[PDB]
Amino acid sequence: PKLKTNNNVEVP
Amino acid sequence: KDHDFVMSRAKEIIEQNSDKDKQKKEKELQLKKQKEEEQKKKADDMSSF
Amino acid sequence: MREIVHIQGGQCGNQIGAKFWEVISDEHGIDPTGTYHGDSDLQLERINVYYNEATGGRYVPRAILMDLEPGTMDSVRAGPFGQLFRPDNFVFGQTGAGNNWAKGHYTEGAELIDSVLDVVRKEAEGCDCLQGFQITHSLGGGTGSGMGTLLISKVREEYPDRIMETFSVVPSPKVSDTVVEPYNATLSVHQLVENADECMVIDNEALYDICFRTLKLTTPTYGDLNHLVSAAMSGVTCCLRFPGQLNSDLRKLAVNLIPFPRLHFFMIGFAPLTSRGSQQYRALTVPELTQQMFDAKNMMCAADPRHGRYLTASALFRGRMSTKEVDEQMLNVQNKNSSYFVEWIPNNIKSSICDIPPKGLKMAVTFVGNSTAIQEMFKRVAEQFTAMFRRKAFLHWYTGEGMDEMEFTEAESNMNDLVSEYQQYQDATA
Amino acid sequence: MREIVHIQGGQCGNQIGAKFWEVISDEHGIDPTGTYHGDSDLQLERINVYYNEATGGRYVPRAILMDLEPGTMDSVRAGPFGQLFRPDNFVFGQTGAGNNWAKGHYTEGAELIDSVLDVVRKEAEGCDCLQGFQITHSLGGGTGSGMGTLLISKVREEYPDRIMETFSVVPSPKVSDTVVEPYNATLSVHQLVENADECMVIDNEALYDICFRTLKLTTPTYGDLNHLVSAAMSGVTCCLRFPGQLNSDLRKLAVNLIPFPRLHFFMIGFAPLTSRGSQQYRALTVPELTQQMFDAKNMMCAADPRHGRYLTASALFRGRMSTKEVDEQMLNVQNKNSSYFVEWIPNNIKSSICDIPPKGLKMAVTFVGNSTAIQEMFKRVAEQFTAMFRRKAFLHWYTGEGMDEMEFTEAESNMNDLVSEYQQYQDATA
Amino acid sequence: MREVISIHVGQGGIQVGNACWELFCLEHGIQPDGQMPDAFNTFFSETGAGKHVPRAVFLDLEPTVIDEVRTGTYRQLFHPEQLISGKEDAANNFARGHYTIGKEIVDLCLDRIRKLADNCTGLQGFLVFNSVGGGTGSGLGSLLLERLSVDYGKKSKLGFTIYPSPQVSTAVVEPYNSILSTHSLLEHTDVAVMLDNEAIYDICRRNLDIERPTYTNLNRLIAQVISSLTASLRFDGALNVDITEFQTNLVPYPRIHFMLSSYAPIISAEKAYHEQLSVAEITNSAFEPANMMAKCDPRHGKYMACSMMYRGDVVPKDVNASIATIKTKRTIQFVDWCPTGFKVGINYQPPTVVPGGDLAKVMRAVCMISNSTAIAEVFSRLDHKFDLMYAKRAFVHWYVGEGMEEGEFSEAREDLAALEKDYEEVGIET
Ligand SMILES: Nc1nc2c(ncn2[C@@H]2O[C@H](COP(=O)(O)OP(=O)(O)OP(=O)(O)O)[C@@H](O)[C@H]2O)c(=O)[nH]1
Ligand SMILES: Nc1nc2c(ncn2[C@@H]2O[C@H](COP(=O)(O)OP(=O)(O)O)[C@@H](O)[C@H]2O)c(=O)[nH]1
Ligand SMILES: Nc1nc2c(ncn2[C@@H]2O[C@H](COP(=O)(O)OP(=O)(O)O)[C@@H](O)[C@H]2O)c(=O)[nH]1
Ligand SMILES: [Mg+2]
Repeated sequence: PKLKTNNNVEVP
Repeated sequence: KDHDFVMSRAKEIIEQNSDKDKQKKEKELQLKKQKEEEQKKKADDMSSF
Repeated sequence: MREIVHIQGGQCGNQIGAKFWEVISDEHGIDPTGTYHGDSDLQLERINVYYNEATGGRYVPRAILMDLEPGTMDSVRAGPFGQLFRPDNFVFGQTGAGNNWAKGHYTEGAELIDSVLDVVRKEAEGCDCLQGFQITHSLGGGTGSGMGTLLISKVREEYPDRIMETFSVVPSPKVSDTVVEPYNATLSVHQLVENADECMVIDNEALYDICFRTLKLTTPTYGDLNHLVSAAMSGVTCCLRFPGQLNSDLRKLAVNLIPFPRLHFFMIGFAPLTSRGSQQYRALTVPELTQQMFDAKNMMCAADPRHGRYLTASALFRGRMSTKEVDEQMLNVQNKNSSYFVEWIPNNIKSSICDIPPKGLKMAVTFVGNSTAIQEMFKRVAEQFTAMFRRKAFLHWYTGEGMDEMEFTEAESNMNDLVSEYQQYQDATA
Repeated sequence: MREIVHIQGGQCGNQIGAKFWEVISDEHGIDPTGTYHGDSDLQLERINVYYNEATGGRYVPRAILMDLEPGTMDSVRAGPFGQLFRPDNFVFGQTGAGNNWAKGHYTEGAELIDSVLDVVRKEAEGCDCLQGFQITHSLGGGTGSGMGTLLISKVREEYPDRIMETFSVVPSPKVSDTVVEPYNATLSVHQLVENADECMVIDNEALYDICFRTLKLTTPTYGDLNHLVSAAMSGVTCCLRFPGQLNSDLRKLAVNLIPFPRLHFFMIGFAPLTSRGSQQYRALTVPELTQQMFDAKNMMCAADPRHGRYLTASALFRGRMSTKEVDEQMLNVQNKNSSYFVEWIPNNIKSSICDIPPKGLKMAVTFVGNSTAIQEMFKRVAEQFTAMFRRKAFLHWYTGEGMDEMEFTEAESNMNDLVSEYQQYQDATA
Repeated sequence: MREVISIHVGQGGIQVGNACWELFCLEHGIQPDGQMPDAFNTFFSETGAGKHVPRAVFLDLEPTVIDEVRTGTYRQLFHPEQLISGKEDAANNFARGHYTIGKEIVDLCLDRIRKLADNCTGLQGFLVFNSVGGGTGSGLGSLLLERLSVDYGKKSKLGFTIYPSPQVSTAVVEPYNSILSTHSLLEHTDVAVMLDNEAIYDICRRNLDIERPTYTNLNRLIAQVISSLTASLRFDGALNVDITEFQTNLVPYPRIHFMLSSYAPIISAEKAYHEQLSVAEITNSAFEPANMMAKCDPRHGKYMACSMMYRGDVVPKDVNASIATIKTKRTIQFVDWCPTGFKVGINYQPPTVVPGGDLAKVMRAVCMISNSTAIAEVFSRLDHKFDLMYAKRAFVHWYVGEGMEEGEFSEAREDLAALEKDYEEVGIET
C-alpha cells in the first residue's frame, strides 16, 4: 500500500 | 472568529505544554533509563556467570 | 461467500447486538433454539454470511462478545435469542474500567485482549472468503471506547486489505449521562480515524427526537432505539444476502462514498417510519420514500444536513420496483437541491435495488450520506474537551495509569486538524 | 496375532488399569463376568490382542498386577470388572516402600521381582506372535518408580527386539502431594531413557485444567482423569484391533515418530471433548476435530507446545471418513503454522484411519506429537532436585539402603545432558 | 459452417445475455431444457443426440447473478463449467478488475474460449457485452479484448457497450472507469455500439407507453436489435450481409468506429393493427432523432455512412423509393466526400415475439446502424465530468492503491482529446 502525503505525492 | 483564535491558541498551548514537558522528561528519562539497564544486566550477568 | 464476523464490546454495543441478532434471526426465520422454520427458499441460500453450521442442523452466529465486567453478558444470555451465542465466545474480566479510558486501553484492556484476539483469529482464519468486520461500540464509555479502538488497530495490523466497519455512538451534550464523556470521546476519535475504513455515528438525542416526532409514541425506551439502529444496520448488507437488480457489497460503497481516505464519517437514516395510527393513511410509493429519506429530521444524528453540502450520497432500496422511477427521482432530488450538493463532483448519488423487502414491509430504504455538516459534532465535543481540560479537571485519574497530557494535546490537535480539513472542501470551488 | 501383554505397578498404575480394562471390556462387549454379549462380528475377530481364552468360554485379560503393599489390589478386586483379573497374577509384598526409591529398587524390590518375572515370562513365552509390552506407572511414588523401572531393564535384557511402551505420570510442581517427588522422579528418568522404546508423559495438573476448562464439570475426581487417560490409551491401538484404510501398528509409529533413539518422550491429547450442555450444539466434522487436536490446552501435559517446534506429529483418526479431507486438513494445519514446525524435515505429520469409531461417538482422534517443548518439565524437575539436593535434605533415607550420592550426581548430569541435547535440534537449521 | 461466439461479462452483460438467449432459443424452436420437441448452427452446436449447447460464456467476479442463472429454468441449457464465477467483486474499481483479481480468472476464460473455438470451423467473429460503468465489466472486458487481439489477430470483435447517460447515473465514479475503458477498447475493438439507458427509457415511455419500466424491458429491445443484426447469417434473404462486410462499409478510418443504432417499429398490440406499417413510414420513424437508441442528436452533426437492415416481406423497389425520399429531406445532410452512404440488407424472416413481452407481432421491421459525426458530444461531456474531479485528484487513492500508476489517467485524457480532434478534422468539407 502507498500513502498520499498532504502534497498529493504517493510514497510507498 | 474567536473559535478559530482559541483553536489556534489551544494548538499553541498544546505545543507550549509539550515543549516544557518534553525537555525535562527527555533529560531525566535518558539518564535514569541508562543506569537502570546497566545495573540489571550487570548484576544478573555476574551472578549467572 | 464474502461473509463478515460480528464483534461487539461494552454494554451499549452488547445491547445493540442483542437486538441486531434478533432482527437478523427473525429475517431468516431462525427460531431462538437455532432451528430453521422459514417459508422461502431464498432464506437459506446465503445464510453463511452471518451464521455458522454445527452438528444437529442448528445455526450459531459468528459473534464475539467482550466486556470488562460480566454483568451485561450474564444478562443478555437470559434474554430472547440469547442461547444462540456460543458460550466459548464470551470473554470478560473481573475488575471493569469505571468509564476510565486509560484503564480500558493501557492497564486492564491490554492484558485481557489476547484471549479475545485468539477467538477473533480463530473465527477469521476459518471462514470461506473474508469480506470484513463490523464493530459496534460506544464512545461515551471507558472500557468500550478503549478496548474496542485498540482492537481496531490490532485487527488492522493483521488484515490490512480487508474492510472494517464501526457503528459508533458519540456522546451528545444534550442528553449527558457521564461527566467524563469528552475525554474518552476525544481520545477515541483520535485513534478511530487512523484505522477504521468506515464509521457511522449514532446519537441518542436524534433517536429520542425521531421517536417523539415521527413515530409519536409516548414513552420511548432503549428497546426502540436499539430496534431502529438494528433496522438501519440490517439495511446496509441486505443486497449481499439476497438477489437484486444491482448488487452492491460493502466494498463498492467504500469506493463510491469515500473521496479521500480520511473522510469516512457518515450519518444514516431509515425510511419509512410511520405512527401506528397513521400506518393505514399512507401509501408506499418511491416519491414518498425519497421525500422522507432526505428529510433533515430523519437523520440518525442531531447534525443538521442543510447546514452544509453533501460530498456524496447513497441509497439502498428494498422491494420490487421499477428502476426508471428510482433514477428519475434521484435526479429530481438533486436538481431541486443544487445548493446543498458540492458542484465539482457531478452525479454524486449512488443507488441500489434489492428485490427482497423487510418482513412486514413492501418497500424500505437505507440512506448513507457523506456530508460536511458533521463538523458541528466534533466542534462541540472539542469545545467541551477544551473547557474541561484547561483546568486539568479529572486528569489525575488518567495520569495515574501511565498516560500523560502530551497524548491529550496531540489528540486535540489532530481532532482540530480533522475538523478544519473536513470543512476545507466545503468552501472549495471549481 | 501381534498381541501385547499388560503390566502395571504401584497404586496410580493400578487405578489407571482399573479403568483401562473397563473401557476395553465395554468396547468389546465383555460383561464383568467374562461372557461376550456384543452385537457386531468385528467385536470378536481380534480379541486375542488383549484377552486370553479359558474353558467355559469366558475371557481373561493377560494383565500382571504388582505392588509392594496389598491394599490397592485388595481394593481393585471389589470394583466393577474386578473379577476378570486372574488371581494368580496378583503378586505383592508385606512391607511397602514408603515412597522411598531405594527401598523399592535395591532392598525390597529386588527380592520380590523374581516371582512377578516368573509370571511375566510365562505370559510372553506362550503368546502367538509377541508385539510388545505396555507399562503404566507413576514417577511420583517410590515402589512404582523403582520396581517398574528395574522391571523395564530386566524385560529389555531378555527381549531386545520387541517394542516397549510406558505411560508415565511425572510429578508436577503445581499439584504436589509428596515432598520427596523430585528425588525419585530424577532417579527414574535416568533409567527410563536407556530402556524404554516409547514414553508418554501425563500430568495431573493438565488433566485438572482440561476437566475444568473444556468439559466444564464442577467437581473433578480421579475417575475422570483415569477415564481420559484410558480413552487416550485405547485410541493408540485401535487400528491394530479393527480394520481400516491405513493400518499402523505400534512399530510403524515407532519408526515414524522417533528421529534419534534418545528422543522418545511424547505428549498426547484426545479429541473431541465437549461439555454435556454443549454436546448438541457442536457438529462433528474433520475440521472441528483437527482444530481441537492441535489446541494447546488440549494436550495432556502442562507443557506449552507453542514454546517450541514439533519434530514430528501423528494422528489416529477413527470412524468412516474421506481420506482426501484428512490429507488436505493435515496440509493446511502445517502451512498455516510453519513457524512451529522444524524445517529440515519436510512432511512431518503422520495420519491413519480406522473405520471403527468409539462406542457412542461417530468420530474420534488420538494425537501423539514429538515436540521440543517438553524440555520445560525436565528443567523444573531438575531445578527442584538441585534446590533440595544442595543441602542433602532427606538424603539419609536413601543412603541408608546401600545407595550413594554418586548415583545422584550421575543421574543429574545425564538428565541435564538429555535436556541440552533435546533442545540442540531446536536451534538446528539447514 | 458459419459460427459466432458471444462473451458476457459483468452484471449488465449477464442480464442482457439472458435476454438475448431467451429470444434465440424461442426463434429456433429450442425448449428451455435444450431439446427440440440447419440454421441453429450459427449460435449453437449439436451434441450428437438431443440437446444443443450455446456458444456463449458468462463471466463475473460476484457470484449472485451466476447462481441465479444456475437455478432458473435455464439451468439445463448452459454447460456447467462455462459459467466462470469469482469470489470477490471488483466493487466499481477499474484497477481491481484489470490488475488484482481479474488476472487470476482471465486464464480460465481464455482456456474456455480456446475450447469453444476449436469446435467451430467457419468462425465469423466474436461478440462481447459489458456495461462500461462498472469495475469488473470494464476491467475484464479490456483485459479479454487485449488478450484476444494477440491470440487470434485479425478475427473481428464487436462490442455492445452501455455508456452512462448524460445526467442520469447510478454510481458516482463511473466517468473514471468509462474513460479508461474507452482508452482500452479504442485501439482494440473493431465495432462499438452506443447503448445508454436514458434514450431507451424515453423510447419505452413514448412508444411502448410503459410508465414504470425495469431493466428487462430494456434488455429485450437490445436482444431484438442483436437478432436483427445477426438474422442474415442464419436465414435466406434477397440481399445478404455478413459481419466481415462492415469495416469496408461503415468505418471510413481505423480510429472512427463508434456508431449509434435505432430500431423501428416499436409499438404495442393494443394499437399496432390500426395502422398499415408500410415500409416508408417505418424507415421514416427509424431516422427520427427521438428514436435514436443513444441519447445523441443527429441534427447536430453530419452522417458518414448508414447500414440499415430490413426483415419480413419488404420488396427492394419500395426500399429504394424510401431511400430517395430521405436523400430529398433538407434536415438530414451527409458528409461531402460520401455521395452514397446507404448499405441495404433485406431478409425474409419476420421478427419473432416473446410471450409476455412488450412488442407485438409485425411483418415488417427495420434496424439501422449509422455512423455520424455528432457522437463527439458524449465524449466531450464525459471528458468534462472527468476533469472536474481529476482537478482535485478525488477518488484517485482507490486506484493508485490497486497497482495502477499515477500517469495512467493522463494518457486516456490525451487519447480522448486526440479522438475529439480527429472527429472535428474529418467532418470539415474539402
Ligand atoms: N442497460 C442495462 N444497464 C445496466 C444493467 N445493469 C447494470 N447496468 C449498468 O451498469 C452500470 C454499472 O455496472 P454493472 O454492470 O451494474 O456492474 P459490473 O459491470 O458487474 O461492475 P461491478 O460493480 O464491479 O460488479 C450501471 O451504471 C448501470 O447503468 C442492465 O440490466 N441493463
Ligand atoms: N441505544 C442504547 N444506548 C445505550 C444503552 N445503554 C446505554 N446506552 C448509552 O451508553 C452510554 C453509556 O455507555 P457505557 O454503558 O458506560 O459503555 P461501557 O463503558 O462500555 O460499558 C450512555 O450515554 C447511553 O446513552 C441501550 O440499551 N441502548
Ligand atoms: N490419575 C490418577 N492419579 C493418581 C491416583 N491416585 C494417585 N494418583 C497420583 O499418584 C501420585 C502418588 O503416587 P503413589 O500412590 O505414591 O505411587 P506408589 O508409590 O507406587 O504407590 C499422586 O501425586 C497422585 O497425583 C488415581 O486414582 N488416578
Ligand atoms: Mg456486479
